[PDB]
Order: sequence, then C-alpha cells, then structure tokens
Amino acid sequence: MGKKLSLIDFNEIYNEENLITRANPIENHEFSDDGIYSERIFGSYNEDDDDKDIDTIGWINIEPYYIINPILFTIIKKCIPSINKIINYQQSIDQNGENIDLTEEIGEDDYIGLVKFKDNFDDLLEKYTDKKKYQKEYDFLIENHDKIFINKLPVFSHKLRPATLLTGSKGKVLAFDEINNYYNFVIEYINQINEGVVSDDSIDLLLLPLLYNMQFYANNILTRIISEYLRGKKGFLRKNIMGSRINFSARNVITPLIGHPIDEVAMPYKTFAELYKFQLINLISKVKGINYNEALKFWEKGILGFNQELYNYMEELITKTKGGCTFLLNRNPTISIGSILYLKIGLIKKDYKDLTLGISNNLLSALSGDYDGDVLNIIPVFDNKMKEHFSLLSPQNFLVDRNNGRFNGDFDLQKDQILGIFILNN
Amino acid sequence: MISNFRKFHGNKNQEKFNENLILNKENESILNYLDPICKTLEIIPEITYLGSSVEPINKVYKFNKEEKTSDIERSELQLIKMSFLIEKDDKKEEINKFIYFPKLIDSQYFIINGNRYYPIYQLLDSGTYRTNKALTLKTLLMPIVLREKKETFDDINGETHTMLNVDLDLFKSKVPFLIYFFSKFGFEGTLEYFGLQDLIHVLMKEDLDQLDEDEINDNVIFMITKNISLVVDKNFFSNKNNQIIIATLLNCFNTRIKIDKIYEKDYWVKKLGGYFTTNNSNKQEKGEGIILSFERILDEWTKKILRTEEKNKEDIYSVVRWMINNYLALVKQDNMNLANKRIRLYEYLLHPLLIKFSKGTYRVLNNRNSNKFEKIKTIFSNIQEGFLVKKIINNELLRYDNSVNSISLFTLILRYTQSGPQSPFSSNSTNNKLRGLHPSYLGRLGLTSTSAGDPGASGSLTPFLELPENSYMHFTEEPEINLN
Amino acid sequence: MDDISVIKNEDYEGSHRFLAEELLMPNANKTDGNRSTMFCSHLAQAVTLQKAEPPLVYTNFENQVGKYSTAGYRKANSNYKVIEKIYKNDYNYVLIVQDQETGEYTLFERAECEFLTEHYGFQWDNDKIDSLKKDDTIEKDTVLYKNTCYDENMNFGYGVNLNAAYFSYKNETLEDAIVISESAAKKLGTFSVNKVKVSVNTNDILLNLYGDNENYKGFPDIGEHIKNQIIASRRRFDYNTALYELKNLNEMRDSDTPFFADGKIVDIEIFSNVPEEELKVQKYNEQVLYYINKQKEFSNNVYQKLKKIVEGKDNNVSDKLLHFYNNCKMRIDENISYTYQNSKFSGFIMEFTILEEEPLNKGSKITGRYGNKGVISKILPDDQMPTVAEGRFKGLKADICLNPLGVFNRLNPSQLIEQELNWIAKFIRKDMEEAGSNEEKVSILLDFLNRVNKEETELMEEFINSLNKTELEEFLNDIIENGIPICQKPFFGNIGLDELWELYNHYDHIDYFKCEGISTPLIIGEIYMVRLKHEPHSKFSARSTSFMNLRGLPAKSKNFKEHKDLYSKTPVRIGNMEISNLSLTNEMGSIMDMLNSYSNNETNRRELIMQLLTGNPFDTNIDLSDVESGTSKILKSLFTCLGLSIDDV
Amino acid sequence: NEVVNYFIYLLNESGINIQSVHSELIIREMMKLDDSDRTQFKNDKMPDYEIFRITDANLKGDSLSRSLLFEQVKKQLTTLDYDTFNKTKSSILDKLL
Amino acid sequence: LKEYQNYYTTLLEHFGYSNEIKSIIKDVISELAIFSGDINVTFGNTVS
Amino acid sequence: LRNDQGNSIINECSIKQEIAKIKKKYNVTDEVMKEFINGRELNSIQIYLVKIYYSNKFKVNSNKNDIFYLLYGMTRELGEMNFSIIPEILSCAIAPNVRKMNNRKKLVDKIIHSDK
Amino acid sequence: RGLDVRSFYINALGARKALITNYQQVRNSGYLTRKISMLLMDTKLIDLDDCGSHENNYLSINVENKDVLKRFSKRSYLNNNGELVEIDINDESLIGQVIKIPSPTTCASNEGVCRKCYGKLFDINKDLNIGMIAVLLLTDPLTQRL
DNA sequence: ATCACATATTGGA
DNA sequence: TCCAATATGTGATATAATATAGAT
Ligand SMILES: [Zn+2]
Repeated sequence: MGKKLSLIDFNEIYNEENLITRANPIENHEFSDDGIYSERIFGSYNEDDDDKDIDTIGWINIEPYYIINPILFTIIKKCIPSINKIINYQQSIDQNGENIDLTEEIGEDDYIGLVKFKDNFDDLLEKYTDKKKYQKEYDFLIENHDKIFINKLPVFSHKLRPATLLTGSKGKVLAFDEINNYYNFVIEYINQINEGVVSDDSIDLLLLPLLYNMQFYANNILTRIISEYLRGKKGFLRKNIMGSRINFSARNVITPLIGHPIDEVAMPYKTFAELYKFQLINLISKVKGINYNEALKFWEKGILGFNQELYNYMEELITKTKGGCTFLLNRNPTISIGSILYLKIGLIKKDYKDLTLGISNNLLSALSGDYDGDVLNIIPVFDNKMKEHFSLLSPQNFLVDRNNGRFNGDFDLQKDQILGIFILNN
Repeated sequence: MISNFRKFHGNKNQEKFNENLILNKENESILNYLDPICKTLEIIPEITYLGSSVEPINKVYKFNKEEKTSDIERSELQLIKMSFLIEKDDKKEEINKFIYFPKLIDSQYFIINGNRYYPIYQLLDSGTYRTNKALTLKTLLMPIVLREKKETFDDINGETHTMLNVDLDLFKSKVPFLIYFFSKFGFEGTLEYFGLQDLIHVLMKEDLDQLDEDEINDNVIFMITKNISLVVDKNFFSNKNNQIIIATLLNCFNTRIKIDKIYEKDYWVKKLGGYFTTNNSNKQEKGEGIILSFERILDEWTKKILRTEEKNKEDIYSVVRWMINNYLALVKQDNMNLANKRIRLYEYLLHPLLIKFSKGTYRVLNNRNSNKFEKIKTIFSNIQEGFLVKKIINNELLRYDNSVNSISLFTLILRYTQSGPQSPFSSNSTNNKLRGLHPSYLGRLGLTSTSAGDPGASGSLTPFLELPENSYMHFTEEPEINLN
Repeated sequence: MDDISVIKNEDYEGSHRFLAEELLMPNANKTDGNRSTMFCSHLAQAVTLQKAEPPLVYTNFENQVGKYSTAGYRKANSNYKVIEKIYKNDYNYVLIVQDQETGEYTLFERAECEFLTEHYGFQWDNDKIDSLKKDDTIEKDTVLYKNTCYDENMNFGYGVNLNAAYFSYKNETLEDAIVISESAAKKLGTFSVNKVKVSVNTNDILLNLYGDNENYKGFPDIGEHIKNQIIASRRRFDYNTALYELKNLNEMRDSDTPFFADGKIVDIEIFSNVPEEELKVQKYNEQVLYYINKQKEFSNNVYQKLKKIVEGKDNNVSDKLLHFYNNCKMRIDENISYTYQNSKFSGFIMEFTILEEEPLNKGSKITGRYGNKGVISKILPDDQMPTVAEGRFKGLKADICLNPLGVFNRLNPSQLIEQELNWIAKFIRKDMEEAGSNEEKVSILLDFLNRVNKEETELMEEFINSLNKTELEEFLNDIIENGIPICQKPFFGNIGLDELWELYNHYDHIDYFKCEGISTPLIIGEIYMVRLKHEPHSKFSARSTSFMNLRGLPAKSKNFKEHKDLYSKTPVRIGNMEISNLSLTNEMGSIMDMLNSYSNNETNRRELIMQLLTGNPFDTNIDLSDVESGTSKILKSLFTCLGLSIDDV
Repeated sequence: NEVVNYFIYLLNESGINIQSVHSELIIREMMKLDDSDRTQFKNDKMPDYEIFRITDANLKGDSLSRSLLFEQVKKQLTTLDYDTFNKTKSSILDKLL
Repeated sequence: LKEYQNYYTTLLEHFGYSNEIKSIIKDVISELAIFSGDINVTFGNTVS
Repeated sequence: LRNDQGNSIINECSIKQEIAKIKKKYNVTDEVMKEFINGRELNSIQIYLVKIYYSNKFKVNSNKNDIFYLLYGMTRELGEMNFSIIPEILSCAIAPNVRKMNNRKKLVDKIIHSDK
Repeated sequence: RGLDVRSFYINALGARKALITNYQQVRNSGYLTRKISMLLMDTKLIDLDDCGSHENNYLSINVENKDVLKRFSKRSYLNNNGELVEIDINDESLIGQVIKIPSPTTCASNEGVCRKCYGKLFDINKDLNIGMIAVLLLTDPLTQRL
C-alpha cells in the first residue's frame, strides 16, 4: 500500500559478469561482447535463444577512484556553492616551471580537486551549508552519507538504446542515440586512468581534470535519461506507464443505424473478423473437425471475400456468447462523460465493402460527436468478469445524470427525433 | 451543342488570369541567386570568386564495360559548375566544384528520387520590419536588430527629459551603435559622418564658465562629469529622432573619462571589446575582429533587395545611419502590409549551401597557428554533387506532392506559406497576428485559403495578381513610407 | 479598426481580383466565410470522377481553372510531326516527334492511368494520341491525352450534377448525412491506382497463383485482373524444408508472404540483378524472364531507331528524349547493375501499376460547392425514395436527399439558390418541349436567361443566330433533356432575393412538388456534388496480434505501406485522459488486466491467446498470472540507472 | 467560505450548470491540511489548512504516483523542493506503475 | 416536450432505480425514436 | 520489429491437440511413452521424418518430449498401414559416427526407372 | 440579399479568428482536464452516516439568488431547532439568507467522504468514481461553451 | 519561444 | 547603505492524421 522513492546502493547489486571493459563498441566488424552493445550481457535484438530480459543492467567500474552520485549532485550544489570550481583542478606554472598561481584571487577551498573534495567533504559541508535555506538538504545529505560517493555506474539495456549496424555502399553506418556516446566516453576515461599505476605519483594535471570531465559526463547521462527517456509525451512515464498501445483494437467510421436498441450496434465484416479471430478459429476447429492451423487457413480465405460460412460462424458467436460479444467505444478526445461507452454487437454486416460502425443516433450527444467522418476507437472486451466490471460504462448507468440524480438529456431525443415527436403530439 | 456555348462563353470572358504569374517559376534562374552565396566566401582574402555557370547537359551515353550502376529511382536534375581561385604564398590553385540542383518539370514541378516535389513561394518582409521595441533588417546569415530603451536624463538646470537610447544586439551583446561608429571613424569622424560636428560639442567646465549667456540660451547642456560637459543645439534637441542620438551618446560616456580618452579611438575599440569579453589585454584585438565581423554582416543580395537610395547602401555603416536617422518613421510601419513584403522561391533552396560555407569560413577565420591553405582546402573538401539535393529533401524545404486530384492551380501553383527558412512565423502564440488577414491583402492574397491544420501559415495567391516587372518579385514597386 | 477604411467598394466594382479559390463557388457573395474556407479545402480534398460533368449552374471561370492547371491535359506547344511510335505494352507506348518550326526532337509517352500518391490517381483518354500514326501532324494546340474531368470541348467539371431534395429520411439524415440512390451512386464513382513493389530474392520463389498445370504464372499478365486480392506470394526456399514445402507450389501455406492489391494491371517493370541464364533455367520465374526480354526488346528498338537522331551532330534532341535514350541504352548495355535505396539488391524487384474503379460506399464523404459536407448514410434503391406523382413531372425521383434542419444556421444560402434556379429551369425546359416552334423555344429560353443573367442572354442570342438550323435543333433538344446552363457569377451578376421574388411572381404556375406518401410538398433541383478523399477505407484499422516492438510492446509496422497486409493493423493508444475516463469504473484490477494482457505483460498475452484459441468459444473466462509487467521492468531498470528504486511501503 | 461563493457566482455568470457538491470536492482536493489529518475537523474550530493551485496540489501532495506521472519529473527527482522522498500515500494509479 | 424528461425522472424514482426500469427507459427511447423517424419520412420537413 | 506471436501460438496449440489425440487414441500412459523413449537420443533423420509426416498439419516444436510423443503416434499410425521398416527406423537410435551410404548406381537408376 | 467586398473582408477575418480559436483550444482543453482529473482521481466514498464533523465546522454559503439555491440539491442544512434537515429547492424562504451546510470540504473521515457530506446523491453515484464524475461535469460544459 | 521560476547588478531612494 | 526594480538568465515544454534520409 503506497509507493516510496528510495535511494539504492549499487554495491549490493553489482555483478562482475555484467562488466563492460571496451569503450569501442565495434570489434572485427561485429558488436563487441565487452562493449555497451554486448550481446552476452544485454541480449540479442532478434534472437530468442539469447533469452536476456530488458531488466538486465550493466556496470562500469571506476575503481579505485570515486565520483559524486549525480542524482544527489544538484542538492549538494545548493549546500556548497561553486562546487564546480572546487572539483575542477587548475594550476599555472612559471617559465622555470614553479607553480605561480599564488592563490591571490581564489579561495583556498576552490580548485583542490575531486579527491581532495571527498577527503575534505565534511568540513567543507559545514563551511558552506546555510541552515536558513538548506537545513533540510543538509539533513538529507547526513542521512544518506553512504550514497553520496559511488565508484560504479549503471548502464541500461541496449534494447532501450537503439543501435543499428546498417550497411552503405560508400561506407557502413552506425545509428545510435546520443546517450551511448556519453556512456562510451566514461569507459574510455576510466581506462586511461586505470592503465597508469594509481600508487605511483603522477602529475595532477593529467589525472584530476579527467575525473572532473567524467563527473560532467555522468551528470549529462542522468540529465539526458530524464529529459529523453523518462519525461513528456515521448517519455516512458506518460506514453507507456499510464497509457499504452493496445492489441485487439480497431478504428472505424460511424454511420446512423435504425430500428435497433440503443446499446446494440452493427459491426463490419473485417473488423469483427480480425478482432474476434481466435474465437472464430476455435469454433471452426470444433465445427469442421480440423486442426487449428487449417482453421487459420479457412479464416485467411474468408477474410479476402465474403464467405457465408464465416458470417454464419460470426452470427453464431454473436448470439451464443454469454456477455454478448461486447466492446468499448471511445471518441477522442475523451474530455467528457460518455465518451467511452460499453456497447454490444448485434449484427455483422453482410457487405465486405461496407466498413462503417452502425451506431444509434441517441448515442451521439454522450460521445459529444457528430457524423463528420471522424474515426472512433473500438476495444473488444472478452473476459466475462471484465464485462460485468465495465458494464458500469453501459448506457443504462449513464441514463441517470450524476449531477442532479435525474434523467440524462444526452440520451434523450435528438433534434430531428424531437421534430418528429413534436409534429406527432403538437 | 451545350459544350460549344460553354467554350464560347469561357473564351469571351473579360476577366482573365495572368499567364506570366502562373509560369513565374520558369522566370527564376539559379545562377543569379547562387552568385551572392558563393561571393560570401570572399571574406577570406585569398579566395577569389571566378564564377558559376551550368555545365552542359548534352552528354550522351557510350557503350562501356565499366560495370556502371544506375538507381531504380529516377531523378531529373541539372549540374552547376562553381569556379573559385585560391592563392596562398604566391601558390595559386583553381578549384571547380559541381552541385546537382532540381530541374523544372512541367513548368511547375521537380522529380527527385522517384517522388514528385513541388516548390512553394515563401512570403517574407522586404526590410526594416518592426518588432516589440526593435527594428530588424534580415541579412543572409546574421540579422541586424536595433533595440530601443526609454531613458531619463536630467538637464543641468535640473529639468529631466525622456529620450530613447538605441543599441545593437549583434554577437549576443547589447552594444550602442555609437560604439561601433566610434571604433570605425572616431568620435569626431562619427559626428562628421552624421554631419553633426557643428551641432554637438564637448567642452571643459572652465570653458563653460567662459561661455556667454546667449549661447546657453541657444543650447542645451548636459554635464558628463563635473570636469567635462556636452552641449547640443536646441533646434537639434527639438526633434525626438535626433534625441535618440543624444541619448545613445549619453549612455556611451562613462563617469570615469578624459577628453583625450574621448579623442582616443582605441578607447572606443577597447570599450567594445570589453562589452564582448572581459580580458583587458586582448580587448583591442577583440574589438578589431568585431568590427571586421560587422563589416561582413552585410551581403550584396541584401543591398540589392533594399529599396533605399544606393547612397545608403554603400556599406553597413551607411545602412545603420539610414536606420537611426529615420528610426522613428521606420519603426512606425505595418509588419503585415504587403508593400513591405515580397515572395521568394529559389532563394530558400540555396540556404543549406550558405550554412555550409559559413561554417567553413568561420573555421578558417578562427584558425590559429596552422596552414591557412589547409583550412581553405577543408572548406571545399566534402562538397559533393548530391549535397544540395539531399539537404533540400531531408530538411523538408521542398513539399511533396500530396495532391488528390488533377487540379493543381490552387493546391500547388499559387500556394504561399509563411513558414520556411528564415521563418518570421512559428507555432508560438504571439505570432497570431501573422495568421490573421490584412486589408492590403485584398486583390493579392486569397482570404479563405488558409489550412485548418495550421491557420494563417498557408494560403493561395490570387490569379489576377500582377507583380511589378523587374521589381525583385516584391508586391509593390515602392514601400509603404516614402520619406517625404 | 479604421485600417479596413482603406477598402473602397467603388474600386472593386465589376472586379473579381480579390477572389481566388472562391471563384469556383457560385453566389460566393451569399455564403459565409467558414463555409467558403471549407470549400477551399474541399477543392483539394476532391477526387477525379469517371463521369465528370460540366456544372449546370456555373461561374464561367471554371474552364480557365481547368486550362491553367496543367496536370490534367497535355498540349503540344509547337507544331510537331510524328517521327515514330514504339510499344512497351499495349497500354503504354512512346511517340518520338519533331518540331516543324524549331527542328528540335521531343518525346510524348502514353499510359492508361497516372498515379499521384498513395492510392490516388486517374485514368486517361488517350484517343487523340492513339489516332496519331507515323508521319502525322500535331497542331499548335492539341489535347494529346486528357483526364476525365475535361469533356470533348475542354469544358472543366470537378463533380457531377445531382437532383437533390431537403428531406428527413427515417432519421438517417441526422446531423448531416446523405442518402443517395443507386443510379446517382453510379455517377459518383472514382479511380484508384496503386504502385505496389514486390521484391524477390534467390531465397524466395513465386507461387503459381495464376494459370494451370501447363502454364506457371505467379502474377497477372498486363490485361488480366487481380483474383483473390493477391498480386503474388513468395516462399523462402531451404534444402531442409524443400521436400515437403515446395510440393504443391500452387496452393498457399502459412509460411508464405502474400501481397495484397485489387484492380487491373496496366504496367509491370522488373529490374533484375540475377544472371539471365539462371532465370532461363528457373521455371517458376519464366514470366519474369518474358517481361525482362520484352523491356530489353523495347529498349533495343528505341536504340536502333533513335541512334541516328541522338548521335547526329547537326541535330537537336530534347533533354527528356536524351535521358530516355540514355536510360534504355544503359539497360541494354552489359554489366548494368540496379540499386534500390543505394544498395545492390539480390534477385529482382517488380513494380506493378494497378487500376480499379471504386464506387460510392457508406461512410464516403460527398459535398457541394458551399461547404455542405455530408457522409453517405444509406445507399438505397432508387424506387424506395421520394417520387412525384402529380403534374407533368410525374415519375421524377430524387437522386440525393439532404438534411433540412440547420440549413439556415449553416449560413450557406447559395445551396438553396442553386436548387431553386435549377428547379425553375425544369419548368422552363418543359415549357420549351411543349412548344412546336423553334422560335418559340428560343424566345422562352432568352426570356428566362434575361431574367437571370443578361450577359448570358446576349451571348446565347449570338450563339443561336450563328448556328445552323440543324445545329440549333440539336442545341434545343439537348437543352430540353440534359438541362439548361445558368450562370451565377460569384460576386457580381448573382441572383439575389428580389430577382428570385420577381421570377417567382412572374411564373405563377410553378409550385412545390407533391411526392408519393409525403405530406409536405417539397422542392427537387439539381445541385453540384463533389467527392471528398476521406472514406471508410482511409482510416480503417483492425489489429489482433501484430509485430511487437524491440521493447516487447505493440507498435505499428510498414506492412500496409508495402502492401503486405490488407488492413492497417495499427494499434490504438489508450491516452491518459482515456485512463481517467475508464477510472469511472472503480475496478482498477480489470483495467490493469486489460492493459497487461493486451500490451504490458507477455505471459498474460500468451495466456489470453491460449484461452481464446482453445476452450469454450461462447463462454470465455480467463485466469491471469501476477508476473511483473515488462513496462514495470523497463521502469525499474531506468530508475536503477538513475539511482532511485520505487518500493512499496 | 469565499472561494466557494466566488465559484458559484462565476458558474452562474458562465451559465455552467454543475451542482456545488462536485465543485466542493474539486476545491477540497486543492487544499492541504497542515496537520494532514481529517480527524482535526471533528474538533471545535476549523484546523490549519492552506489552499493550493491544481498544479501545486499534487506536486506538493503526498502521493508519489500522481506526482511522478504528471508534471516536472526533473525537479521532483533531482531536488527535494516537493519533498518527493517523504511521500508515502497510496493511489489507484500506483497499480499502473 | 420539455416535461418528458421529468416523467422519466419520476419513473426512476417510482420503481426505486431498478435495473429493469432503466432497461424499460432505454426501450421506450428506442421505440419513440423509431416512430419519430417514421413521422419524419411520412410527414416531410423541408427548407426553401 | 520482431516476429508476431499469435501464429506461433496457433501452431503450438495444434501440436498439443495432436499429442492429446495420440494419447486418447491408443490409451497411452506416461509409462508406455517411457518405454518407447527409454534411453533415446535425438536423431536428425528421425526429426526430418516426423516433419515429413505432419508437414500438412503443423510445424514441429522445439521440446524433445513433444517430438517423441509425435514419434510414437506416427509409429502406431504407420504400423496400422502396411508400412513396416519406417516405424522400426523410428524406434531404434542412430549411431554417433554416422556414415553416409556410398552412391549405389544400380539402386539409384532402378529408382529413377520406377513408376512411383 | 447579398454582400459587399468590405463586408466580405470582415466575414473572412471573423472566420480566420474562429479557426485560430479552435486550434488553440484544442491544445488548452486537454491540459486543463488532465490536471483536474489527475488531482481528483483518488476521491472516495464510505458508507458511514455520521463522520463526527463539528456542526460549527460546517461551512456557510450565501443564498444570494435562485441559481445558488439550484446548485444545492439533495443537500442538508441545519434548521433553527438544531437538527439536520434536507434542503428543498422549491422553498424560497431560504433566499436572502446565509445558511451553514454540511460540506465535503469539512468531512472529518480520512477513509472517504461520509453519507452526510456528499448528500443523498451518494447512493446514486456510489457505483462510479466520484472525483472523475466531478471533473468531467466541470470540464465538458466549460470547454464546449468557450 | 511562452510562460513560470531563480539570481546579478544598478539606479534609485 | 541598502533595496526594490530591472534585467538576465534558467528551466519546463509543447499537436494530429505523416513524404524521408567529417597524407604515404
Ligand atoms: Zn463527513
């Protein structure tokens, strides 16, 4: 009950098998198994035999050096201003070569480096934190002191990072999202930092700016993951977490239907056939005494042109189903009540050319739509329990206007029916 | 027969379309628009523009065993030869580069990669268009914008006056135009360029005490500092358009100043360089490079399309003088009046080549401690025959023929759009005015031809419209304001 | 504001320079701006009609629009002499000609249909160019090939003329819908052309869908029509599966890839990178070899016949002719290699042009010239429709019936005006027919015209005086039966309310038609109807199971574009607003089951498909697993890379 | 007390016919109790509360799902300005995660 | 005609908002609509 | 885009229906299939023959147990027919060191001349 | 009767205004309804007669005109005896007065709204989600009217 | 590019 | 000396169907 955002320590999750050592993705004209597109770790794009889920996570180990956790970086930036000058390393030299900066215009804490920053993090935090405006952030940093510095960086599956090895006449081409570049960059840096012995003293100008640039690249990785993969209409949050592309869906034009109940509609041949295809294959396999693949052959032959046997099966299914082969009809935009209606199929149209959902006229006002040709979306409901659950969207439940507890005029007579009744009674 | 009478009535109709307008796409030639873009590279002193011409297309096939390949998709194109000459350290090399360009088909279409693409006229302001607190002139690459700021300055007698200080926002910095003019000509040369050497003077406090009361009665005095002051004639101050220059001059002068500093051109160059960068040692070089870039902002095509007198079209400084002295009148002009607008066709097709050339020349100008000849070669290293065609298609500058019927007169031939390269229109809300209709559109632009997907961005020209011949496809021969 | 003050009504007197598209709309003075904008969009949304007719009520600016639009007709601007004619197919040939004046050589190609985009195109009337033989002469103005929109005398018509009435047919006209008779539905038919490419490699082979045991044809010939809505089908060949799958190559199997299209073939072009000898060996691709040899023979003919013209130094050849000759010479040249999408392709690639006649169907949109959009609700027998049984006009039936509720509210009075004028034109024509004197007929006609448009009256007087007596009799008779042209210019020369008042008070005999079984006496009259591009086939989609994305979630495929599928199979998106509306039902478990089984979870999807495939067809009850959804896995991985992990409290 | 009256008066001015109970629910969801406990309404006097705008209401609220799946994901995950880590309240929209 | 809705409302209150009375309301709406179509086709409506 | 799932599910359910038919027809228990499968390894020629027999009905599944069930069903149905050697071929196991039979010109030409 | 060229310009300008308005409202309506629906999605209802809400805590409303009285139907109010009693919309005695009413905003139940604070409409709308009903009822007429 | 939100200087008081 | 105003800069964010394609 409920959801809580929690910080995670990658040290418990890390698996040595999912370790990337090669920054260059291509090796001998094929994708490297030690790169960011590793088929052994992440999986294969078009192979069922690999059997690697998208949940698989990869790791880049920056040991023995450490880095600021990017997600917390922003918070730290408010507690310790000008942290960027502190983590970056800069030193000047004389003609003879002696360090000549003399610290005339810079604070003693600035330009020390990321390693000095980690060594002096506590006292610097006490120096630059302002309680009045950042006491809560400083407390959060105290509570999560372990998560502040990390040595391992995660990289998500290559199926989410599109990578195509296309072949061109003049030259081969590689299509990748920019995020990959950043990842690769990090790897390269750590390699050039680890090939040199860390115990042996080396020039700081060769090592510390590399760490600062690595931190910048990791910050950009996090920012790009948020700004591309996880935010907006394009983002996985709005697109596929709440919404989704739905199988067993149809899109049909609307036309007036006469002489039928208000919740009963006429459905064209092709749409009902494809939407209810598997049930029809079951029925054919039982009726004709053949296996399911031959029933699929018969359905394939019947979807081309009108077949009387297939339409007889369709009407049999419409009549004998318990719930009644019901569906949900929606008109975009669904900005009003009654935009989505739980309706029932009562007739399968006998003409292959006719491809129009026959909807009742009284249903127009609830849908807030007209016969302008705009397409309505149809989602068939199969499960009986789901039928009883979505029956609350039936026209009967919307007959009672929820504002006043009275009869809803949206389901009453339209203006033409009103003219007819008025001529009759007045 | 009824058909006979229909044909007779149709042929006897008095009102007839302008055939020349229908086939105006035939009139446009690629070389005339291509010459200025090639000339842009003459910024580099070594580059010399020999010229551009169409290479003969009369080539005939010959039986070969070379195993040549041909694409299944068919494209009808023409080839343009561009000839440049580059000389470095008395070593000269002649460079010839060929670019493919769409060839007109059926007098109104192009065929590229097995697809029917039809070009579309774009509607753009002629020059000096008005935006909120600014006057803008659009050059080929960098637009020149002048922004006005309402400022208040107290008279020496204590009576405050409200004036307008105008400044340029070129190179991402708000610099007064007087700074540029001071760096170019000096303060004395700047006053003489505007012909104001008799009207404005700068003098010492003791000299002010020496001046008689009649001169104070005939002049307006603003003390820059306690030590030095400025005097401007009252008749000059009576005009607000002249008050603009005085306000800019007051904003330029600083409290820490010297008479010899005002006389020093290097001080103005240093102030400009300080506007752009804070490094004191290279401020002079920064200002010099900025003045060079300012000289290079103007292009010859912009000179030609401008309707002002050629005396004001000699160089960029003349254009800024013309704008500033007529700023109050030019600012009070309608952005949507068709007389202030024009239509263009082939010009927006050549813009990617201009962008590529500008990238190369920015590389060469900013190159440090390397062989100049090498970078000049890199300018034309990857120029390929299919570059222009690919850039035209992929950038979606050309419109694919989505026509559903045979009627093409109103869906393709007469289609105008505000969107495109150097777009004055965008999907943002404040541009709503551009979507609307203007009374000057009557008799020239269709009133109900807008598209429902993006209202106001698209429309159709009236068939009875006649553009003035030899008027650069402007709607009107002369602009809205005639500067009487 | 006062800016509009610049507009002077006196300056635009007797002028139509402000009108553009609206020029094709009669009585544009009376229509509102919204309906006019709708008409301007409809002109683009219009489709070519097989039975196009010139408008009965016209503006006379229409023929100009037809002339200046160059996509429908071809004109040989100079005088030409036919040098030669060479046949690629029976439907497509090429004419090499020479300008008699300039001396340059030029080219003219013919074809049964022209394709614009998608499935939109039109048929041609190639009779004028087909009458031309070698050494014939083309004049300075000649229509070599024309569209169906243009008639014999180059009159241009974008739609048909249909007898309409404002009627409420069993509430089938609610909102705005149209019920049309079958006879009128025949007149509202259009063309559908499709350019479908099927690519064959060495792995896949074609199937004997067309022909018998002796004759192996995998695709229809040029003259043949499509059967079973399949242009072809291909099977991948592998030696392991060859023993059983290759047998019965005549019938379809589940492994085959089919290609869907419907109509009549009119041009096939095959580009082959395979050695011709190997094709000679293969029996299944024999038809491909035959058409390859046909193209090569046509190119050999053009080379042999135009080498003297192209390679003559003292000769001028048009760039089109030169490019055509060069392409054919490349095709006949050895070591020729074809590339598609900048890539050498295996096997061959076949491009088919398919043409069919598609009629009016339910859901198809037809509109008038005044923004009166409408969707065809019912196509009914012409007998089961309003028929008049009183007076001289007995037996007349209504071709279309329109909604009469909000005609005034739509602010489009010109619809009613056109209907009224054609309705009174019916009476004028009947009065002409009853008279036995030709002079009396022309007197009645000139009277009515002078009452409507005076300039048309003067022009018709001149035209009648110029005609021969037999030609005048033909004119009168065809006017009596087919209809009378009436001119209502858009802005100046239109017929207003007072003119119609005068017309109605003069013709006292004219009154509403009393129709069978209908109490209200109504008016029937011809108005112009055009067909719009939007149709039930345009946005129809039906997906059950289709290709899954790389992320395991449903996504669209390009199969419908490549004609590999019959319907779109495009997945619908459940929006966030749709989720909010569905949340009215407080059964979030059922909504989550819907989304998981249809999209998010693979295991639930497989379970659903298995339950529907085997079990009780009439009572379907499913039990779903609680395995985490793939969307939840992707979310978990992304947040893990962020450094955060959502955990339930 | 005055925002409900302003809402009803503006509804009458616009002609929109919606019962005031639904409008009261709309306004109730916008307000946030400083105590964040409904039981304080049982006390004698009205508890401490603060009414927010519709965008700030769910962002400054205590539900993780309706805030993460709505607007400003970046500022929620990077900064604690919205106190996102402290949110623990449940929602039906949680099942979509 | 304006009172028709009221009747329906009272109907919903008279039978205790039963599901059956709601079904009957929907049936009455359908039948009345069919008869309205009949009246409209037999007794024509026209604008001129 | 990867391949669609529905048609593969159709084929797999057809295979399951066939093995259920086989189990019901001969009253097969797990012990009888164990007797037929006792110490039996996968044979390429055997899976090829199984593909050939059911080539009109479905496509073979990857699970070896399903293929062995289909093997027993094919063996029984072929034994009902006059065919005799092929069931025994299915029952036995192939040798790991498979040796291709040298080409028999007399036998090959006799088969070529055969009317079948 | 006809039109003039100046009148035609005015008419076309109005039509362009209408199209621009439609284009912008297409974008605005979804945003507004999305915010309100996302906030009110979690509104609930419980079957408890009395939540213990204080009578003094019941907020007040001014019966200024007839429409304000029309807004409150199936709504409770406190008489001068001190007992909760239903409101009858037809009675005009309440006009010109200020009445304190049990309100959903003053509900003291954290689990959900009680039967008293929602009113007698509870049993009618208990089948569907309440906040969604509310947001739809507010968002449809407003956007359509605009 | 519109709206919000937050700093940086600066003329002003 | 301080400060509120101005100004600059930062940051989120955006409809609806749809034609593709940088030396030897
Ligand atoms: Zn309560």
